[PDB]
Amino acid sequence: QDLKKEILDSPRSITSNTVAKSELQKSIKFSGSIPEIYLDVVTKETISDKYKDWHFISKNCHYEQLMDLEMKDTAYSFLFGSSRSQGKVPEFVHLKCPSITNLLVLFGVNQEKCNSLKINYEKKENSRYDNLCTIFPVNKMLKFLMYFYSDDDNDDVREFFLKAFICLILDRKVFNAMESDHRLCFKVLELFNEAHFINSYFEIVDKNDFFLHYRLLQIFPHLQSALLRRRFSEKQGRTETIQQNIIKEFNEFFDCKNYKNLLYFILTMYGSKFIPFGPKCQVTEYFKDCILDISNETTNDVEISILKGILNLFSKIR
Amino acid sequence: DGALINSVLYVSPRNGAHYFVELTEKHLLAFEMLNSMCLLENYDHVLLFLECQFGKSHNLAVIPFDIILVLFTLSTLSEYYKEPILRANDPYNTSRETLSRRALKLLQKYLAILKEFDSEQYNLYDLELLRCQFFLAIDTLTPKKQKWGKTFKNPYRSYISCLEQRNTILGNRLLNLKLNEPGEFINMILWTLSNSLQESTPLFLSSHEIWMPLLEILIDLFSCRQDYFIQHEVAQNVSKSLFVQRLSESPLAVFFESLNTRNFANRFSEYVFLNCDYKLPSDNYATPVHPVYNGENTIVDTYIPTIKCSPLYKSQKSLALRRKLIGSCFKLLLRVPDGHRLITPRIVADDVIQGISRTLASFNDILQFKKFFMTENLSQESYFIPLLAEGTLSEILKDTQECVVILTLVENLSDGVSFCNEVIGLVKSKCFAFTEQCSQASYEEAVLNIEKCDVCLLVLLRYLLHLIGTEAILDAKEQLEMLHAIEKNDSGRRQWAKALNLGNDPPLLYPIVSQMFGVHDKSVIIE
Amino acid sequence: IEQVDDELLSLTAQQENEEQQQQRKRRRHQFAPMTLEESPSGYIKKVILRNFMCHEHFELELGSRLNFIVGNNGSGKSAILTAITIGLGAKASETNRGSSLKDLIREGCYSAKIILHLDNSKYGAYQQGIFGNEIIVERIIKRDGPASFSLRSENGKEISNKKKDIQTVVDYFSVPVSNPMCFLSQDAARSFLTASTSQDKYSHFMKGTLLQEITENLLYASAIHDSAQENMALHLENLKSLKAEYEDAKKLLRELNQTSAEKSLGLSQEEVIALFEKCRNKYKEGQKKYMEIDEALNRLHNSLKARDQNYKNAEKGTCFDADMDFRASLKVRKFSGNLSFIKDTKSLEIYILTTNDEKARNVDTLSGGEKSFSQMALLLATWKPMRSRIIALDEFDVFMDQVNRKIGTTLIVKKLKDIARTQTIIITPQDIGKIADIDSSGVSIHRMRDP
Amino acid sequence: KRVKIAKPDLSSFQPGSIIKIRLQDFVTYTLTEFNLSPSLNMIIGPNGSGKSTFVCAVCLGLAGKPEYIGRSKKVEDFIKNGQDVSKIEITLKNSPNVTDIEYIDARDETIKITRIITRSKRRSDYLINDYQVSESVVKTLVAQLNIQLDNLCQFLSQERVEEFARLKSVKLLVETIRSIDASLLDVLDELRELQGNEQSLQKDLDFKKAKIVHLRQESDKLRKSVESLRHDESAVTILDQVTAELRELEHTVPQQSKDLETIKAKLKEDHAVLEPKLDDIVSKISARFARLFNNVGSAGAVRLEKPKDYAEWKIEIMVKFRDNAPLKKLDSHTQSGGERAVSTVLYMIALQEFTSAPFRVVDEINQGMDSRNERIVHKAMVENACAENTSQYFLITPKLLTGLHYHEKMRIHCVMAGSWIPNPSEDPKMIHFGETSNYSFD
Repeated sequence: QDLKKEILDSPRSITSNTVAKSELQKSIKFSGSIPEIYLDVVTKETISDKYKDWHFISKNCHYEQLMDLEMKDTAYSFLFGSSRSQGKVPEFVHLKCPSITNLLVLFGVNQEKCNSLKINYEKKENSRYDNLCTIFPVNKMLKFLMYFYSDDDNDDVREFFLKAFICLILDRKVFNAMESDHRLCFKVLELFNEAHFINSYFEIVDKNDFFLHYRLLQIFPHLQSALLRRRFSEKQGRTETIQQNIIKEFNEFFDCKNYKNLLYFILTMYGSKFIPFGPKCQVTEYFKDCILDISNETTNDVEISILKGILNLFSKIR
Repeated sequence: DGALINSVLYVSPRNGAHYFVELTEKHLLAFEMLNSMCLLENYDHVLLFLECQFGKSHNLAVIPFDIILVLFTLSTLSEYYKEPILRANDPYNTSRETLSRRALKLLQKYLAILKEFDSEQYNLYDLELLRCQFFLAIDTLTPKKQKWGKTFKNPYRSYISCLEQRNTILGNRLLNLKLNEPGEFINMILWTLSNSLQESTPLFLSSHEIWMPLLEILIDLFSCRQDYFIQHEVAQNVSKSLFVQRLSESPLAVFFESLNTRNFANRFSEYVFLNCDYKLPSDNYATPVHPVYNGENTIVDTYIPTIKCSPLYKSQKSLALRRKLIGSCFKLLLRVPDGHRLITPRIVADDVIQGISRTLASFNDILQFKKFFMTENLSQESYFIPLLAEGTLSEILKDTQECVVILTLVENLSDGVSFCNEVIGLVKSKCFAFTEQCSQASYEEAVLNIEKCDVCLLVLLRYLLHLIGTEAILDAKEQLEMLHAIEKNDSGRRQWAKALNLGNDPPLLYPIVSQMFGVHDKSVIIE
Repeated sequence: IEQVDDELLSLTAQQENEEQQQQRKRRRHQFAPMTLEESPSGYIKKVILRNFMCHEHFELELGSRLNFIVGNNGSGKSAILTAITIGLGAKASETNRGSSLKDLIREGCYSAKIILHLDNSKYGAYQQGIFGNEIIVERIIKRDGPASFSLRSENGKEISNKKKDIQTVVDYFSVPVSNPMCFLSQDAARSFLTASTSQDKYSHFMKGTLLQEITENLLYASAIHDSAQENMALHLENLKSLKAEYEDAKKLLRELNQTSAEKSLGLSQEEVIALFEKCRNKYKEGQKKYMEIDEALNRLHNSLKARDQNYKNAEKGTCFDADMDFRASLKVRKFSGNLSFIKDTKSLEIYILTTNDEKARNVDTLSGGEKSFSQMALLLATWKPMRSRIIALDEFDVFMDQVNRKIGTTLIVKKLKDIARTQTIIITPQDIGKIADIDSSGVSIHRMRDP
Repeated sequence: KRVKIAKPDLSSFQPGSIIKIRLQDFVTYTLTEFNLSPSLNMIIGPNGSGKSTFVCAVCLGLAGKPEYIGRSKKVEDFIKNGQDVSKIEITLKNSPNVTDIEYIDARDETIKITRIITRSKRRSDYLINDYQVSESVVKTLVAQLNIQLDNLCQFLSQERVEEFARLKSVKLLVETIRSIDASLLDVLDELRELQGNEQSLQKDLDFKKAKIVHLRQESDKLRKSVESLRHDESAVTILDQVTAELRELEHTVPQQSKDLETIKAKLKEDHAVLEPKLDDIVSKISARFARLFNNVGSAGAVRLEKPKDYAEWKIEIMVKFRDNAPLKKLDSHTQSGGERAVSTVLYMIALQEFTSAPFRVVDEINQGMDSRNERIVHKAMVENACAENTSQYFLITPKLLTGLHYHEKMRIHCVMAGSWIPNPSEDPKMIHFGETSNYSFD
């Protein structure tokens, strides 16, 4: 009887992803249905990081204020293409949002992120589930940001504007919603020096985070060689050539078994002068030999098969 | 004009096409590789092949016409209603972008490359080959005969096209096959124009993300094809009779033949401004609209719409698309010789101008009217926008004032003095000024007509400044008298403002004229 | 059914063993920069067969890239291929040459020796410092006693006598000895070249590219997963019924607490408390079994998804390589062709357009010579995706007649002389010297003086 | 000798047909005469030339008002500009089945109706045998002739064509139930509601039976408590109430059990009486639909889906004219205009023989529809006209079609006027338009 009394104290008579799905549901920032099937598909990937990405905007945008700014921008006295000078029509924008930080808060960026425009890898800010937060159209946000260019100003303001632009373009939601023609993005890139832009981008993101490098190359392919000159600089590479640095990085990723980063690195490197397409190149042959060595086709990561296919396709390209 | 329409050095004209370009060994290998990858349904590798060498090298990778059609079909497979199918096709989304989005981005970038021929950036042979591929795709995208509501030809014998054995990409029929139907192309245009301003999330997603960009690309490609047809397909010197027949066979003529209806003017005016703020006149019959690809009006449970667009942004995009359609129609109309009219399309420039003017004058919301009459580039839309503005102003004066003053401002754009004298004559008649006949009860409607009339005058003044510049604003007494007459009109409006019928100040164009060419309200605020 | 759970646990253990084996493997290439045109190392420079089958000790120096043995049929024509397969290491049943290894030995002699000289002087060598410029593989087959092996070097120092070292060297050199298609016998070549049905072509292509075994393993794992999911649903229903019975037992235990009456309860309190204790033990063991089955099912589902993605990527890559090789091969005859693989019909369809027709007709709607050329191009396009250091083929003169045979030989020479990564040994009775296409470099003809 | 016009013998013409029409003081036609074939009528003219005006005047003459045809009312258009009165006369066969007639005996075979429209007087006045009468008498004469103006089936106009273009299955069910007596559907719906309340009472009785089963289970406990009173007092608080309620429910059970048999028998009898009539009507309409669509080379049937609920019955139309279009309900958006117009016209033609209306009038139907769907519908109308004793249709052709097929039974009528042609009033033989039998004697 006494043993049973202690046994009664003990509880009598799946949860594979219940905790993760529940935590995603609690922090959803969305007023809507949020069907359970979406949570199930998002929390049960187990293969790819499609749903985990850098999000510069983590809060719902101030719709009314942004609509008011758009109404003021659409119709004004000049009604002409905005010049880099004359204050960028400051008569209303200064009254609505005196500082760029206020505009970023209107976009939905939190004040803490605005204070430090950097990606915190320790806090896993680069890999986060989508916050499902409503955002303004990318073109209007880019025009509002361009209204705060202020070329005739100190270096700190220009650097802050460039870092804010780089963080905004790298955002998963902005990248998904970005228009096919990056006219405003190209204009902003042309405003700053290419080397300065690359230096600021490398300051914001990690050098080994090739996923963001591939995303930036998708946004701006012409910067690829320049980006490599920042990643595998001959002066910073000692006597070793850029190709030798690329081989060493490939070897270290191969040894570390960072297959996702290796795949993104391979995607980023190909198409440049250092690693051009072609069947006769020795580097692609070495890469294919290594991939064939690791590949077993019985219990292997999908990244190995994807790398094999991509390397074969690039080798076939003349 | 540009090198795009006047580059025929590497072309090999054929019976099917005059722009045909032969393939080199490297281009043939690229075409074969793309077709082989498309056959295995490996679209992700096709997009990677196109993106990896884009902008990173002097040479250009030419997309084959069949691959262009495949990309057009992929653009229709939006994530919001096809998320499970896309996820099944590409379980590992290495690009982290929808296949539809990547295909649309590639199509837009290649269209931008085609629009300006950079001989220094890219070799002429590659640019001509890309132009040939796009023109072949447009020829395959020819609309069928309009319905109120031959399978595949490969010019290149070097390789076997992927589209020969398949008619669907991922459960969706090819765009060329779908549009080559009696009631689909006009239906698609009506669907996108209706859903452009729709508040409903599925309808708004269907057009904004898919149909609006594809329609813009098609309009640009048809304009380029029309330019090529006028430049080369015509016989140069003509008796003015064969030229009309050739224009009836022009790509724009076939494009607008699918929208001929019974009366082109009224039906076209209703179609372009479908689901707009204007009140529908004469109880016109409703136009049936249905989704083109299965459930375009449905959103899959997996997709979550996290994007909100302001009504102004949607209106601006919709009015820009409408302006592009009207510009294409006017570009086709301007080529018609005077006196003669096209045989296959029953289109008259005067009828279209009158219909557009009637639709614009019927607008009850000033924001849409301003969006239609405000353009980033005046030179691009200089051929039809002044005519529409003059027609709208004439109709507004006709309804507001019993006396209709004939307006010759479009021909007066050449001479600023004549334009200013005509403006002085119009303001002296009080047609431009607020009408005393209008009752206090209908004051808001009179203000709505007056502001639209002011917008039309501002558009005409902007075109006059584009044509003559600022050289004799004060040097010529006529322009100074015109500014004084504008001040007198402002005083007439201020008389009703002092009447205190409504708190809102009546719209005054004096500040806008002062900003544009009024030299700071003349001497009023020069100090 | 507990047998389904046992099969699921065994499959999970096998997957864990396979992933541990995958983790154990390391890269074996050091990427020496060096300088393409030069062939890689590992090709067979020379073969000597002493007292092997019919002929006595014979020396044959094979070429670096392409070989044409002109030994006549009935004079130990297939002896060279059989000796190479035995020396490199292959199953006796796979070779299908001879009733037994004892019969391979020459009659009247107790022992037979097979010696192969793999080249290590060039790049890509395996332990060139230890083995030197050449690796000598010697196999001794005796009627009495097990077969002996020696991995001796040039000086004759026997590095090893085990079978694992030979397999490791062959794997490093990438010679698919286990794959029967890389070394085609007369029967295998006849079966592959004479295939007419699209399903037969698809089956041969899948078997040759080693994709059929992956599909069979994936299908078996999928069937085991479906059976395990059905058994898991049955176990969940049984666990819920047991949980309801244990909840009733807990209510009886609460009644036991209230009593702690017998005629109202019916069963003795000691029996009921013992039943509750055993029911609690069964509940705990059932919960542990359910958790183990759920974890195994989830791991199997994730492994199946990964395997499906990997198999799809590998199949797409192999099909793309085969299609590109086939398109390149068909350019020789001024034809435009393509391959289509259909899972719904499980068939491979070849579409070829010639100079006369403007539409790509089915390969079946062609002449015998065109079909034979298409079959030869398919054989080359199937050999291409699997990178093989050494490929051996027997005679093909009986499958093509007159002009088409010459065209097929020309296609083989053109497609195989250019590649330096693969060394090809072709054994045909027809005199290659008669063919005008012998001037091309990289082709080695070894004609046996004795008929 | 003198040329004599063909005798307008009403006996030869089928009852309800019109032989001669006189139009006096109308737009562009001050004096005109029209003849209609007994089998089918074909009129060729551009829209706005007065052919549509002539058809509207003919519709107004038979107790017709412009607002009752689902179109805009324009009395002034009918009146000739400058003439005080516009006159339209219609002659019809008379049979002794219609009451409320003036100056006409039952044996008489002629019923002449005259409509005069004048700007000065605003009243509805009609003439029978040139005798003034109120519009109510003509309207009741039209109602007793089984011809209806308000109903869309007998008369089809552009607004009615638009309404028919987008037609829901519920509208088809309403039309089918209004053509036949609608009392049967109402009785069946009332019986279905009675079955629903009876089923609710039956499930309540099943719940009461479950309660009686629980009472039977606890009766043993009550007997155990009673024997224990004679571990004690288990549920002994209530002994009489449970027995009384069990007895009351046991007495209630036969009363509910008696029901659900007579109500179901009445429902089964009503369903058995109603089913064959609707089944034969559906089979006949489906056979007519298939025989009419055989010319189109498509298979279609008008099917009536009957779910368990009587109110849930719906009409399905099978469409095969286009291979791409799957079988689905008729709709304007998904299907082409010409095919939909042909399908609806054939559906209206199918419900003509069953209806007692003497004739069916269609407006804006003969207008071209792609020159292929219109051609096949013209062939179908010719095949229908081949059968004898068929209704007369007033076709309107605003747009001329090349290579029109003209049947011998039907005669084309042209109202177009030529500059070379003399004025119709001055020329004795030009008063008749689109008539050839008049020139020949008899």
